[PDB]
Amino acid sequence: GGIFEALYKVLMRRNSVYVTFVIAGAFVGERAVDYGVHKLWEHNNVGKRYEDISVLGQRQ
Amino acid sequence: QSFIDPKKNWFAAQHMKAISKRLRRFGLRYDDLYDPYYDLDVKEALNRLPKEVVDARHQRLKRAMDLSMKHEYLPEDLQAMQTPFRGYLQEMLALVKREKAERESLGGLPLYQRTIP
Amino acid sequence: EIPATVAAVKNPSSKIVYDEHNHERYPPGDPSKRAFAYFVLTGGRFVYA
Amino acid sequence: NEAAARFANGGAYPPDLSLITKAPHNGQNYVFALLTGYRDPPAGVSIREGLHYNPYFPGGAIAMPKMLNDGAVEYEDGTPATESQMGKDVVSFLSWAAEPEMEERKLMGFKWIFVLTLALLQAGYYRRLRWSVLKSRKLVLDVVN
Amino acid sequence: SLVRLLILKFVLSMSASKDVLALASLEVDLSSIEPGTTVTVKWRGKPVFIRRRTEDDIKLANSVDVGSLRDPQQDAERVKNPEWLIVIGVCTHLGCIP
Amino acid sequence: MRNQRFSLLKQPISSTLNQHLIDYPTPSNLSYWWGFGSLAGICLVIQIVTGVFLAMHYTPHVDLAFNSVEHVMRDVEGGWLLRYMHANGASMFLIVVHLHIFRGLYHASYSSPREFVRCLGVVIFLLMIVTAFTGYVPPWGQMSFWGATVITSLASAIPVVGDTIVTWLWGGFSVDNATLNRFFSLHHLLPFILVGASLLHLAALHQYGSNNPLGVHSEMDQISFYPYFYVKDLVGWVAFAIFFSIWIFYAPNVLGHPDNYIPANPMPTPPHIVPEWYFLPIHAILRSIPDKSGGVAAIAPVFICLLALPFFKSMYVRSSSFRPIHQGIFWLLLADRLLLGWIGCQPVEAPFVTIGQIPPLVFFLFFAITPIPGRVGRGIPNSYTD
Amino acid sequence: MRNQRFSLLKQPISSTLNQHLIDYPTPSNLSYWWGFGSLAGICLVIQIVTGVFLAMHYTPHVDLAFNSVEHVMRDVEGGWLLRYMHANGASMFLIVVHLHIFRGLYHASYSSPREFVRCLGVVIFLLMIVTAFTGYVPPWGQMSFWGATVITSLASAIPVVGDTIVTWLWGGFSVDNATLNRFFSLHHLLPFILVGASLLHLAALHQYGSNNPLGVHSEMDQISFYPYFYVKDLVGWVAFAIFFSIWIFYAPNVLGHPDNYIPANPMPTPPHIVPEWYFLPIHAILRSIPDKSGGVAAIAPVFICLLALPFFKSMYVRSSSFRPIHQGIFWLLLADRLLLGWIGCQPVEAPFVTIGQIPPLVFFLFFAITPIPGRVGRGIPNSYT
Amino acid sequence: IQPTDVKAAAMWGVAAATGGLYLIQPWGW
Amino acid sequence: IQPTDVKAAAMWGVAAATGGLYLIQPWGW
Amino acid sequence: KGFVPMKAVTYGLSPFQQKIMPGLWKDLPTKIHHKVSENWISATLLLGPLVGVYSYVQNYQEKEKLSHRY
Ligand SMILES: CCCCCCCCCCCCCCCCCC(=O)OC[C@H](COP(=O)(O)OCCN)OC(=O)CCCCCCCCCCCCCCCCC
Ligand code: HEC
Ligand code: HEM
Ligand code: HEM
Ligand code: HEM
Ligand code: HEM
Ligand code: FES
Repeated sequence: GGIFEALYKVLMRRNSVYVTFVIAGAFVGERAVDYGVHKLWEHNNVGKRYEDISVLGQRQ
Repeated sequence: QSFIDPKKNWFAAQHMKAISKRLRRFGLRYDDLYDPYYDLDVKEALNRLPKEVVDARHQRLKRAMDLSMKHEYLPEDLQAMQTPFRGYLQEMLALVKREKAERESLGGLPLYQRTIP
Repeated sequence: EIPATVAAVKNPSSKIVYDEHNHERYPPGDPSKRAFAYFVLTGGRFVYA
Repeated sequence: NEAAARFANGGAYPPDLSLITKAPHNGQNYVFALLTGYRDPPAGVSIREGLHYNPYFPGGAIAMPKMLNDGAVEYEDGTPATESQMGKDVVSFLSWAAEPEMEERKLMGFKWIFVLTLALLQAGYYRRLRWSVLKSRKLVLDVVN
Repeated sequence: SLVRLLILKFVLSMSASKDVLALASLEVDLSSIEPGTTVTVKWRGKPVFIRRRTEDDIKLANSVDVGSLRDPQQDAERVKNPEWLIVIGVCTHLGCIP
Repeated sequence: MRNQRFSLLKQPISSTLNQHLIDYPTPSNLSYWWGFGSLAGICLVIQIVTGVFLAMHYTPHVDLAFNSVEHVMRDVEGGWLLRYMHANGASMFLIVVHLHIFRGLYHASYSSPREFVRCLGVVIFLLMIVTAFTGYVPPWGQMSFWGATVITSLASAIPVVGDTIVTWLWGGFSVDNATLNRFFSLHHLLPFILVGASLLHLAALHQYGSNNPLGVHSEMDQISFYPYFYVKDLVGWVAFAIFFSIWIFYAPNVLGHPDNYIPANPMPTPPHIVPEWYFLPIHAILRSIPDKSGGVAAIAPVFICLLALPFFKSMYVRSSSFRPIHQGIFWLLLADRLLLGWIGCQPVEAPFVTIGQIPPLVFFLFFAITPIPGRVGRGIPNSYTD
Repeated sequence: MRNQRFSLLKQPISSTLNQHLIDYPTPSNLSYWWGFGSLAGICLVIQIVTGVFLAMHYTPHVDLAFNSVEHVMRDVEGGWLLRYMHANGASMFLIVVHLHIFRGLYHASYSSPREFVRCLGVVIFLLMIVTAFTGYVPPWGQMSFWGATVITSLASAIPVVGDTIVTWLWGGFSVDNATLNRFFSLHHLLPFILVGASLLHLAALHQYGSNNPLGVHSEMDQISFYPYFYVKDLVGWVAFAIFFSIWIFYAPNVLGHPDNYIPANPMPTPPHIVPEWYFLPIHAILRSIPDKSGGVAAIAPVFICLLALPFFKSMYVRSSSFRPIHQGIFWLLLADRLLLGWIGCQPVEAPFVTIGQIPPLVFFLFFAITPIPGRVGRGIPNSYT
Repeated sequence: IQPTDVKAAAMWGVAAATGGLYLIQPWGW
Repeated sequence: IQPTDVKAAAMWGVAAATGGLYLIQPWGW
Repeated sequence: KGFVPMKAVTYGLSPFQQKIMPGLWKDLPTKIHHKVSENWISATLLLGPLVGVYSYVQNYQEKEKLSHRY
C-alpha cells in the first residue's frame, strides 16, 4: 500500500537511520516476545508457583 | 559382445531405453557427457573436429544446463525431434588412442601430460 | 534457412515472452514493489541482530 | 566412606541419589515403580536370606528393605501419607535435584524457536526475490538436436 | 645424530614414570568364599578372578576335548588346587573384567 | 593496471577474499546438496568456541573431573547451555559430514580431476574420529573408562610390538590419571590441525571448480557466488539453527547413554558397553570377526578402499542420473550401511552374528564391483548407436 | 613451456612453496641482520612443541599445580629437559624479537611501502607479551600470585567502569582457582593466533620484497633464495643452537627469580616484587608517573607512537648509513631503553625516581623529534650542490 | 564539508546510542 | 632397464633398514 | 580453466516486476505424483532390507523366548 512507500521515504534515504531503526526494532521485539511467553507460561499452569504453597511460612 | 547387444539380450534393450529417455528429456547426445578435463584425450579428439560440430555441442550443453537450473524439461515436440546416440566423437577418439599406443611401443615421449593437482 | 539466433537481432520487435513456468509477471503499467521488499527484509534483520 | 557403607548393609553399597534419575534408563518411572514394587516371589524361585524380591530390579533379588509405609512420615499440610503419595513426592524432589534448570531451559527454547522460524520465512523470501531474474530468463540458441 | 636425540627424548617422555613403576608388585589378603562361588578382591590395580568349584563343575570343566582349544592346555596345570581356581582378573582378550 | 583505483574489493588487500568468495564462478544449477561443506565449517567453528569456553572450568584429574563438570552445569551462569551445545554439536557435526560424504558418492565427485580433494577429505575424516573419541573421555564416567579400556587395549592384537605399544599409550599399566591428562592435551590440540586440513581441502577444490548435478562440462554458463549462493547458504543455516536448538532446549539427553552419570569404578563392569552412535558401523565391522588380528586388520581395507576409489580409470559418465545400475547399487549400499549401524549396538549372539558378518561382505562388494561397470560400459556407444 | 611436465617444483602441488621459498628473488647484499625472522619462527615452533608435551603432565588447580610441576621435573624420564627448554626458550624468543625490531628501526624499514608489515608486527608484539605474562602464572608460586594480583589490579585505574572490568577479569573477589583455570585455557589458545598473525606478516612482506643495507632501488641485481641465503640461515641456526644449549644445560636457573620455588601464600608478601626480565622497561615507564590513571594512560601512547611511526610523510633516504644524526639518535635511544630496563627493577625511592622519570621523557622525545629531520632534509638537494 | 559533517554526526549518534545502551540496559525503557 | 632400477630399489631398502636399526637399537632381535 | 565463444541471445526482466511467492504452491498434487512415480524404486530399494531384517529378528527372538518357557 501507500503506507509502505511512506515508510520507505521516511526511513531509507540515509543508512545510519537504518542501523538505528534495526537496533530499536530488535530491542523492542525482544521485550514484546519476553512478555508474551512469560504471560503464556503463567497462564498454562496455575497454582504450582513458589508463592502458591500454603505452608511457606510455618517453620519458625 | 554376446550379451551387451540389444539384438540378442533383453536386459540391454531396457538399459538403452532408460538411457535414451533420460538423455532426451534434457536434449543432449550420449557423447556430450565425455569431459575434456577427465580423459585429456577427449580434448584432442574435440580439438581436431570441425568448428560447427563443436559449436553445436556447446549450445546443447548450455541448453541442458539452463533446463536443469529452471527445474523443467523440453516440450513434447522438441522431445520427439531429438536424436541421442548419434555419435560425432567415437572414431576420432579411437584413432587418437591407436596413435598413442603405437607411439608408446616404439620408444617415444608423450605428447601431452596430466598436471599434478 | 536463416539461423534462429540472427533473426532475433535484425528484428527489434517489442513484444516479449518470458518463461512463466515458475514466476508470473505483473501486468504492464503497475508500479514497482521496492518498499514492500524492504518491509519484508527488516523483519529478519531484527531477528539476526 | 564406602567401606563403612558396605559394612553396614551386608556388602551392598547404597548409591548416591543426586543424579539417580538421569543415570539409569527411564529414570522417573523406574524409581517410582521400584519403590512401589516389592512383591511376592513367583512359584519356583527362591531368594537367599538377607535379600528381598523386586521384579523391577535386574536379577530379581535386591538388598534394601521396604521403607515407604502408610504413616512413615507426618506432613504439615494434612495430606494422607500413603505409600503412593510419598513416592510421588520423593520422585518429584529427586527430579528437581537432578535437573534444576528445566524451567529456564524451556522458556528460552520456546522464545528462540518462534523467533528463528520467523527468520526462516524472511530468508526464503529473500532467496526467491534474488533468483527471480535468472529463473524466468529466456534465451534463443540456434540448435535443434 | 641430533635429530635422533630429539625424537627419542620426546617419544620416551610419554612412557610410564618412576612413581607408577615403584608400585608394581606386592601381596595382599583375601577372605573366605563358599564352594563354587566367588567374591572379587583388589590389588595394586587389578582384581582377582576366583572360583572353588564343586564336584560337577570339576567333571564338566576337566572333560573337554584338548585340540579344539586355540591354546591347548588342561586346567590341572592352570588350577593350583583340586577345587580352587585363582587367575589374575584382567581379560587377556581386551583387558576388561569379563 | 588501471592507473587509478576503482574498488576496494579489487585492491591487493582484499584480492584473495574477493577472488575466492565474491567473484568466483560457480555452475548455475547447483542444488541444496552443495551447502553442507559451509554448514560443516560453521559446525567446526561452534565446536571450537564452545570448547574454549568450557575449558575455563574443567580440571583434568581423576578426583575432580566429574565434580567439575557438575560444577559447570549447576553453578556457572549459563554453563548448562555451553555443555549442551558442545555435547550435541559433536553429533550435529558428524551428521553433516556423513551427508557430505554421501553427496560426494552419488554424483561421483572423486573422479578426475578431483581425487586430491577426496584424499584430503578421507584424512579429515580420520582426524575427526580421533578427536571425538579422545574427547568423550574427560567427563570420566563409566562408559568413558570402559570404552577407553576396550578400544585402546584392542591394540595388543598386533604381533610382537603389541603389549609395548599398548603400555606406552596408556602411560602405565591401566587406564588412570596419566591417560586422562594425556587425552585432554591431545583434545585441545587436534582441532587446529583440523582447521588447517580444511583450508587445504578448500584450496585443492578451488583450483578446478566444483561439479554439478549433471556431470558435464560447465564453462559456458556460470554465475558469481555473491549474492546468488550466499542467500541459499543463509536458508540452510537458519534451518540448521532451528534443528540444533530443538536438540539443545527440549531433548538434550536423547543422544547419549545414561551410564555416564555414574563416576568411574574400575571394579564393576557395565553389562553392555558401546561407544557413541557415530562409531557403531566401525564397531560392528570390528566385532564381526572371530579373531583379533583379523578384526583389527579388517578396518584397514575400509580406509584403503575409501582412499583408492578415485584411481579406477574407465568410467566416463559421472552423475548417477544416467547410470541406473550404479544408482541402485548406491541405494542398496546405503541400506546396508544403516544395517551395520544398527547391528553395532546389540549383544553378540544369535541371530546377530550372521547379520554382522554378511553386511561387511556387502560393504566390500561395493568397492569391488564398481570397476566392472566401468569396463562393461566403456563399450556402450558401439552397441546402442542409432 | 606447458605441454608436458618439466619440473615437479613448478607443478601446482608445489608452485607456491617454489615461488616463496626456493626461487624468491632477494637482493644480493643482505647481511646477517636478516636472519632473525627465520630464527624467531624456529623459536616459536620450539615453544609450541615443548608446550604440547608439557601440558600432558600438568594439572591446573590451586591444590595440585606446584606438585604437578615438581612431579614433571623430578619423576618423568627426561622431563627436566622439557621444562628447562620451555622456560628458557621464552627468554630466547623475546631476545630474538628485540634484535629484529632494532634492525628494522636502523635501516628504516617501516617507511613506504612497508608500513602494513610494521602494523602487523606491533600486533604480534602485543600477542607475545600477553601470552608470556598469562603463562608465568600456572606454576603458582609467590611471584606468579603476586604479579597477577598487582598487574591485573592496575586495570582499576580506569574511571567508573574499571572496577567491574577488574572483578570480571579476576573471576571473583581476588586471585584464586578461577583465575588459574581461565589463565591455563587462554595460554593454551593464544599461540595459534600468534602463528596466524605471523603468516599474514610474511605474506604482506612478500608482496613487495625486502629492503637492503643501502636503502635504494634494488631490482637490477638479485639472486635466488635457495641455495644462497638458506646456507646463511643455517649458520645462524647452528650458532643459535650453541647459545640455547649453553643456557639449558649449564645454567638453567640464572634467568629467573628464586621466589617462584615457594608455594603460593596469600597472607605473606615478598619484600621485592618484579615481573620476568623482559617486561622491565614497560614497568619503569608505568611506575614513572605517580598516578594510577597516568600509569595506565602512559602505555597507550607508547604503542600509539610505535604504530604511528610509519605515517609521517618524511625524508627520502632510508638507510641510516647516509644519515649521521639519525644514526647518533638511534644509538642514544638504544642506550636509553637499556637504562630504563635496569631502573625498572630497583626500589622505588631516590635517586631512582628521577632517573625513572627522565628516560621516559627521552623515549617519547625520540618519536617527537624524528619528523623534524625529514622536513629539514627536504632541502638538502637544493643546498649542498 | 556540511553533508560529510552531518553524516559523521549521524554515525557518531548511532555509535553513542549503542554505547549508552551498553552502559545501562533498561528492560522496559 | 629393469636391472638398474631393481638394484637401486634393493639398495634403498638396505638404507631404510639401516635407518630403522639406527633409530631403534634392539639386541633382543 | 577457461571459457568458450558462445553466440547466444537472452532477455530478462527486473526483480521488482513479477509475483514471487505464488509459485511454490501452484500445482502441488501433480508434482507429488511425478516424484512418487519417478522414485518409487529408489524408495523400495532403500526401505526393503531394513523391514525384512527387523521382522526376521523379531520373529526369531519371540520364538526363542517362548520356547525357553516351562
Ligand atoms: C592407512 C595407511 C595408509 C598408507 C598409504 C596407503 C596408500 C594406498 C593408496 C592406494 C591407491 C594408489 C595410489 C597410487 C598413486 C599414483 C597413481 C597414479 O595414477 O598417479 C599417476 C597420476 C598422473 O600420472 P599419469 O598422467 O596418469 O601417467 C602418464 C602416463 N604417460 O598422478 C595423478 O594423477 C596426480 C594425483 C595426485 C592426487 C593424489 C595425491 C596423493 C593423495 C593425497 C593425500 C595425502 C595428503 C596427506 C596430507 C597430510 C600428510 C601427512
Ligand atoms: C536400609 C537403608 C536404606 C534406606 C533408608 C533407603 N535405602 Fe535405597 N538402598 C539401600 C541399599 C542397601 C541399596 C543397594 C541395593 C542393592 O545394591 O541391591 C539401595 C538402593 C537404592 C536405589 C538403587 C536401585 C537400583 O536400581 O540401582 C534406589 C533408586 C533407592 N535405593 C531409593 C531409595 C529411596 C527413594 C529411599 C527413601 C524412600 C531409600 N532408597 C531409602 C538401602 C536403603
Ligand atoms: C571438516 C570437514 C569438511 C569440510 C569443512 C568440508 C568442506 C567442503 C567444502 C566447503 C566443499 C566445497 C563446497 C561444496 O561443494 O559444498 C567441499 C567439497 C567436497 N568435499 Fe568436503 N568437507 C569436509 C569433509 C569431507 C569428507 C569427509 C569428504 C569425503 C570423505 C569430503 C569430500 C568432498 C568432495 C568430494 C567435495 C567435492 C565437491 C564437488 O564435487 O563439487 N569432504 N568440502
Ligand atoms: C579447541 C577445541 C576444543 C576444546 C578446547 C574442547 C574442549 C573440551 C572439553 C574441556 C571437554 C570436557 C567438558 C565436558 O566433557 O563436558 C570436551 C568434551 C568433548 N569434546 Fe571437545 N573441545 C574442542 C573441540 C572439539 C571437537 C572439534 C570435537 C568433535 C569433532 C569435540 C568433541 C567433544 C566431545 C564429544 C566431548 C564429550 C562431552 C560429553 O560427551 O559430555 N571437541 N571438549
Ligand atoms: C614472532 C615474531 C616475528 C616473526 C616470526 C617475524 C618474522 C619476520 C620475517 C621472517 C621477516 C623477513 C625476513 C627478514 O627480513 O629478516 C620479517 C621482516 C620484518 N619484520 Fe618481522 N617478525 C616478527 C616480529 C616483528 C615485530 C614485532 C616487528 C616490528 C615491531 C617486525 C618488523 C619487521 C619488519 C619491519 C620487517 C621488514 C624486513 C625488511 O626490512 O626487509 N617483526 N619478519
Ligand atoms: C600450544 C602452546 C603452549 C602450550 C600447550 C603451553 C603449555 C604450558 C604449560 C602446561 C605450562 C606450565 C608448566 C610449567 O610452567 O612448567 C607453561 C608454562 C609457560 N609457558 Fe607455555 N605453552 C604454550 C605456548 C607458550 C608460548 C608460545 C610461550 C611464549 C613465551 C609460552 C610461555 C610460557 C612460560 C613463560 C611459562 C612459565 C615458565 C616457567 O614455568 O617458569 N608458552 N606452558
Ligand atoms: S575382555 Fe573379554 S571380550 Fe573383551
